[PDB]
Parts: sequence; C-alpha cells; structure tokens
Amino acid sequence: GPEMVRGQVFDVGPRYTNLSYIGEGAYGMVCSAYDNLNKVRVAIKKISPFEHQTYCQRTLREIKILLRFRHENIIGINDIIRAPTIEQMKDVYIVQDLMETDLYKLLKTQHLSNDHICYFLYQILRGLKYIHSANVLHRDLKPSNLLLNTTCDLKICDFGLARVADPDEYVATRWYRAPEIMLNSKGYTKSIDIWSVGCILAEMLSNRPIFPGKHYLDQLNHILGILGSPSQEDLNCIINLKARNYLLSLPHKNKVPWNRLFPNADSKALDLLDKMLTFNPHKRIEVEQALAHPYLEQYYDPSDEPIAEAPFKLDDLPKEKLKELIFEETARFQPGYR
Amino acid sequence: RRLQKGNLPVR
Repeated sequence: GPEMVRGQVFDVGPRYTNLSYIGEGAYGMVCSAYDNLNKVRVAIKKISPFEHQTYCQRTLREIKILLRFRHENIIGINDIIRAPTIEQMKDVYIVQDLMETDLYKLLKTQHLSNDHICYFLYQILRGLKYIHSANVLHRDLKPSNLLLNTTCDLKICDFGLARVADPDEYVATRWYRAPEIMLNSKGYTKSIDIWSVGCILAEMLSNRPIFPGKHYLDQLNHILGILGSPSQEDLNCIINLKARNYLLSLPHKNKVPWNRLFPNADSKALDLLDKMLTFNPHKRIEVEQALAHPYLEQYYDPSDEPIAEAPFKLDDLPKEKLKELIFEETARFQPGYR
Repeated sequence: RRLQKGNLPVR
C-alpha cells in the first residue's frame, strides 16, 4: 500500500517511487523520489501544518510566492500533492527539484576558490534583484537556504518567512541578522537581506560564521569588534530595541581591516563585502548597485537580470481559512484541473 | 553568455 519511510507515511501517488530519506525540514520530514513522468529524482517535502496558524501561514506564503515566481535562481515548485477533498487533506507534499548540496553543507567541509565565490555571489544577487523588484523580502537568507548542483547553479529557496515590502517574533539562529533586527524584531527593509547576503559572503571566504554569539548582545559586540564602533547617527539610527542602551554604554572598539581577517581574499570581494556589512541600513548597498560592482563585472548584464513581471501584494485569517486557501491554491496540480 | 562558468562535485 502507501509507501512508508522511517515508519512514517509518505503517500505521494504512483507518480513518484523509490523514496530515500534525507532529513528534516519543517512541518515534516523530507524525502527523495523517482519521478515516473519526468524520469528524474525530485525532492518531496511533507508538510502537516493544518492545525497550526503559524505553520499554515508560513506554508501558504511558500506555496503562493514560489508558484508565481519564475527565475533561474529561485527554486521552483514542480508539483503539489494533496487529497481530492479538503476534508481528508491532513498534509501536503511540495515536490521540487533535487539539487546536490546547499551552501550550508558545502561551506562546512568544502573549500571554495575565489572564482566560485564570485559566481555564487552573482547568482545570489541576480535572484535577489528579482524578488526585491517583486516588492518582496526573503527575510531569511542563509547558507542552508541556497541550493546547488555540481554545475555551480545556485537557487534561493524557502519563502515561508518572506514578507511583502514597501516604503510607508520568535527567531531560530541569528548569525545572519542585521543589527536593527537583533533578537525578535522582524525586518521590514530590503536592506536587511543585504546584510545577510553580506554575512553569507563572509562565510564563503573563511568557511566560518562572521558573527557568532552566545546571545544577541554577544553577537552585537562581535560585530563592532570587527566593523569597529559605529557613529552616533549610526546607533541612534535604526538601532533601538531599547537594549541599545547597551551599545551606548560601551567603550570604543576598533575596526579590523577586512584584508587582515581575510589574508587570502580578493580585494574586490572585500570592498563589496564592506559595502554590504555596514551598520547603518540606510547606507547598505542595494541589489542593483551591487550587481554593478567591479567584483561582479565578468558576469554583470542587466538585460540578463530580469525583474518580477509584477510586484507582489490580508493574511492573519484563522487556520481553517488558510487551509481553504491552501486547498484552492493546490487545486491546479490536481488531474485535469484548469 | 548563458548559465556557465562553474563546477564542483558535492554531496
């Protein structure tokens, strides 16, 4: 009957066979599988969020955003599997392409030459420009959210924490968070993803998290320990979790020249690094300026860097209402459904 | 041009 995996149900229909456990992901575990229609081995993640308002929302986003987005650098949802009627749909399977590794695993045991870091950075920014032009924030860019196969192709994924941007809360892992957010505050500006990306670069250069820290004050001081104590217009700036009184009551910290920290890092990468990892969000480099930086000049081509066909535009409804929208949304992948 | 310039066998 329905194929089991690690004693767990994984009924994905006769379109996918040969299931192989790979690990965890979120509302459920993740498996590999052979697609009997495309003759490839897609990745399928089981999600069971119908009885959670948080999960339900994080799901709907991930499904709605990806389904509407189409970019070489933004992972795509190849298919979705759920019961014929919302009455039985107790879990959803989102089938996507199977990339070999990801930036987290790679950067951990693997070493990347400068040429690879430059290409990786570019693919990352090229994709970020699309999302950012879509009037959207990823809000969670990190090594483990950048997939890749041996060809060096990179794709951004997981938009369950994304958010719609525009001019005018429980956090796991903080290593890639800008100072303004620090310790539950959720970002609202594209400039936040830049800091994250900046942080991701730093890691590809040393294979080690640029801003570790027992807690947010320890991380905070780790930053200044590198970037040196910021100005007063920089502190008084978007830094106000109140506990900022901490930084205010803190001696002078000097900056560590990037070149010293990264003795084997190219001069161009560092200059751009610096531009991204700036305390004052307002001064952080934007995605378009970055794509045009001397470092990424061998790949730079604004005509090959498409924007969202249309920006992205009500989402705190009760779970059973989200399930409803999660049903309607997944209705296109059902047989003969136009 | 096109998606090129890269190679790295991994997990």
